[PDB]
Amino acid sequence: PTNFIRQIIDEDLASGKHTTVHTRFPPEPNGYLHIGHAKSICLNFGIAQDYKGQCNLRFDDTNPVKEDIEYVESIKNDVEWLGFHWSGNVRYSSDYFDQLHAYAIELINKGLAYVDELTPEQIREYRGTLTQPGKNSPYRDRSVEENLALFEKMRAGGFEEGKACLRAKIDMASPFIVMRDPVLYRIKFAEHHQTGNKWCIYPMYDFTHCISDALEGITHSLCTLEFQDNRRLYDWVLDNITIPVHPRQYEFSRLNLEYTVMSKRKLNLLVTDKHVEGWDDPRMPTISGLRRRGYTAASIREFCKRIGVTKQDNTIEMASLESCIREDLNENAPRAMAVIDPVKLVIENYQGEGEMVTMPNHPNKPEMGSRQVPFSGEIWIDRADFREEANKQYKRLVLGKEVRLRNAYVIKAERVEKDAEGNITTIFCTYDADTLSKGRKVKGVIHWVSAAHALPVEIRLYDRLFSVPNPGAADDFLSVINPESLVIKQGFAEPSLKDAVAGKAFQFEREGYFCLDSRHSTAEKPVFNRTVGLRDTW
RNA sequence: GGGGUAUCGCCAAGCGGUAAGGCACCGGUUUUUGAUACCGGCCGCAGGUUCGAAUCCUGCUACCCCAGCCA
Ligand SMILES: Nc1ncnc2c1ncn2[C@@H]1O[C@H](COP(=O)(O)OP(=O)(O)OP(=O)(O)O)[C@@H](O)[C@H]1O
Repeated sequence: PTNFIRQIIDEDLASGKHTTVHTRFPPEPNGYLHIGHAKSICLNFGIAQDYKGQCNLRFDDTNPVKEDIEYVESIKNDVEWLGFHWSGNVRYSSDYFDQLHAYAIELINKGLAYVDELTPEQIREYRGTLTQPGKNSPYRDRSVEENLALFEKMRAGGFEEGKACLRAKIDMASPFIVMRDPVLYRIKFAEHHQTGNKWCIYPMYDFTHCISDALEGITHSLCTLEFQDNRRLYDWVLDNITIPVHPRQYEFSRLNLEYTVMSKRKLNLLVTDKHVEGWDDPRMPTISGLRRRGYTAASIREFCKRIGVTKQDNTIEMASLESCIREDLNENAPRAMAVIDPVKLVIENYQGEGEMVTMPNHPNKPEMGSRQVPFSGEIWIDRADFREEANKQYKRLVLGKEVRLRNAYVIKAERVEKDAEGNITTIFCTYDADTLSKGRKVKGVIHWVSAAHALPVEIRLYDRLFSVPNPGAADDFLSVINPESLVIKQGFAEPSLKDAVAGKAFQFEREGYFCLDSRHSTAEKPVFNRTVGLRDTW
């Protein structure tokens, strides 16, 4: 695993610039973590463990209004669930409010900061545009003493929101818009989830992030491409205050996934408007959502490893992600029998109430042991596996042909029965009671579940949440939601599944990987989520 | 205006000496899962320097980001 960032780290180590690597994952606690965050997590924690260094978990809680304790809680859960551990205690940018406040005072004393009274609208008007330079505020020249007195007033709550703010004194004609006197502090009479109501002024991201990294001893600050401009302000702040270290920022491209949105705002909308059961709905690209869906922490790490880390914009295909969960589950998920679209089949040549047949826990792995399953003259099978008239390509059950029942006998169709609508209600067939080994020639195998002690199971089949590749680029991404993202079915599963535990995925043979969903499961009717289907192609 | 980016459908090695790999797709073998496994198939443009260019240069073109008291 190598990328431009690890090459930068190797160089620093060799040149002697650094003797140890210290990174951090700094999520703002304003929503749940998604697969995009996981990319950043593998990168940052990944780098630390490979270089025997440290990686911090720092909640960048600089905007109380959009934040909640709920999110800091779930975020820690998901980072841990992914298998990563942070260095020392969980950190919070808010742990540094007193420090940041002191640094703002240092800038003011050096005349590199001033309190501006331009309204929130006028500041945008004075900023200029992408092509036109901005102009200096009429307050820009206040004296140190006055800026000092005015900033203390901001802090003491003497100014209503937006009636004043602290700005850095840089260059209003800079081609970098972020350098046109960026706001350093803004007033918000809002309760903070960590500091309560001690503060009514809060530091902005650009002021907060570089100082927090610095204070924490960060060596390589890793973020996404949209902050490349910000790096100039990141360096300006550290170059102009009294601080011993100067971490360097390196930006890589964000992960984008086809058929889904990765914007926290848009995921929040889906949850707020109830278009998904919640942040962890199985169709969400959130970590908790992939977890419920049946994804393993190891398959997510594998994915992050495969997509690489560069500076090129990208949108990875779902197939790539699904490939990672299949490979994992294919190797470790024990097999089981279930029928999603059940049709009653009756073996007339079968006498008795039933018997017990042996079924391996993994056809390619005997070390996973075997189990006992009931077989009777009345077993459920899937509609799709039976057809009166079928070509040569079809290998399943045909009106007058015979197939091999999984881990059982070789039956043979003989007749059917249609109801009023004309839909088959029951398939009659006979079987060879001497089948359990390879004369003749059979071609085709199908799964089944005896109606004897069948377990009435609800199966949830999920699909892409959105019907277009780049829903985020649509005028209204909500209007492009896939109405079939979730299709609920009522099937039957072998009785052993009665002991399935949420968080353990089985491979329902010839149908895909599934796992119990504790949210909808009950003692009566269990609910299984289909993680992903098997590769299907004749 | 400034910051970035361009290598086979989607990702991505490469850092001037015959262009890795993964995903996808498509063939073939094995298979009592149409699965798995194992084979096989598959340098943005124009010039320039150079014995030699994906790599260095110049000039294009396309795309992404920046005009929050968000991050
Ligand atoms: N899609 C992504 N792919 C890789 N890293 C991401 C992605 N989205 C956010 N990150 C990074 O994860 C860390 C925490 O991000 P943060 O908590 O601020 O979410 P965010 O900025 O709101 O991103 P989003 O807009 O996707 O919600 C930052 O380094 C951020 O750049």
